[PDB]
Amino acid sequence: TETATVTLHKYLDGVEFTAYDVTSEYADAYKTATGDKNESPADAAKTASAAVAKKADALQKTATVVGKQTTANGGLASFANLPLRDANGNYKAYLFAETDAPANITQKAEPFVLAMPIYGADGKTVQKSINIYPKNVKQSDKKTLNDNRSHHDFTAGEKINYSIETVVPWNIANKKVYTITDNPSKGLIMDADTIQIEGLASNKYTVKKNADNGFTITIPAANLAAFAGKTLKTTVKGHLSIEDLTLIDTGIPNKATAKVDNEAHHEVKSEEVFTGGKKFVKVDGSNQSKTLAGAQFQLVIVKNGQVVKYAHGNEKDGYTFDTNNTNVATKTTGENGQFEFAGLKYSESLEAGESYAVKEVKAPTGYDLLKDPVLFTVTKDSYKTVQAADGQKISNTKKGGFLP
Repeated sequence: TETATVTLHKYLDGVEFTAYDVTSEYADAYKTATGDKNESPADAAKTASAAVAKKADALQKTATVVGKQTTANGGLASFANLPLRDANGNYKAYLFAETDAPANITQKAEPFVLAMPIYGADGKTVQKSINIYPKNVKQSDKKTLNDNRSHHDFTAGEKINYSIETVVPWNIANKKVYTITDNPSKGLIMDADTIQIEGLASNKYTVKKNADNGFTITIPAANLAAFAGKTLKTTVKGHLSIEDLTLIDTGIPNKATAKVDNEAHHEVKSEEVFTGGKKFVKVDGSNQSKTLAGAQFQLVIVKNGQVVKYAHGNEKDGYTFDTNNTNVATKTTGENGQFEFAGLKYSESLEAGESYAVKEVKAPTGYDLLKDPVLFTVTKDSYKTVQAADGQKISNTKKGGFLP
């Protein structure tokens, strides 16, 4: 019989709020918050109220609804006679969430948790009627690169992880179609096969690949009933494929646009990814102005001064690495001495103690075959700034003449 009234003030009539019962979840968050401590801390209420608030979306689907009220009379939604206690004298906690609004409303209230009891200004008298002022937040579309590094560099062929987040309006039911159009900048190929959408089975949308190597997701508006006024979470992979060498050491963002019927949302883009390279010149070690033709260099990995891996493929098709010493990515120098490997991730992103190197496997006529591989370093901007003639010199020792 001991109850409290709880009034939410939105700021705007016509906004629905739902009250859910999160007593056990609150309790568990609060037992966590306290631990083996002799008294619960003063701020354990706050800590547990936030921990449960984080799980609002999942709990909206599991937790028992206890009230539902729509704001009227100056933005007031009043939840009356909310019990302070359960049948066994444990104190109730309540999750409040905005669950419907007018179409035009751009700002949604944040879900917040209220555990009973609340005390007045004194800290001693139980409040029998509580007034809450929920904070609003602007939802917005976002595409994000998922890579927990300060440097966003990849070898060609390597998987890149992306997330796409796009808001579903409150009136999604009064709509025909919802489209997510992924447009990757030149160099990045999106892997439509890897698309997943959280809480939305594949039998509820379709996926076409488009000519820019991106894709378009088409979702009938009727299939997104449960996402009204929420954000859709789309994960998808991509990878680099370079058909144009001026893209080496440029930042390549992924991009996506959301559209409800005809009317598009703003475009949004991720952070930029890079691939790298190195340019070389084969020269007489005694006369470096002489470039040498007919050198064959294969791309390897070394650690502890020994060949651990060989490369396979190229900046378009992608590189694999492995202990197989056949069909190795190989280059041949012309008269100008020049060759290059590009589409490689930075040397700093290799595994501990590894380095790239070029092992010679055919020597220019009349020069010695290098006995050991030749280490090199890739970094941001190490391909693009270096003119081919200004490449990393590799020094060959001429074979001498004969005499008795």
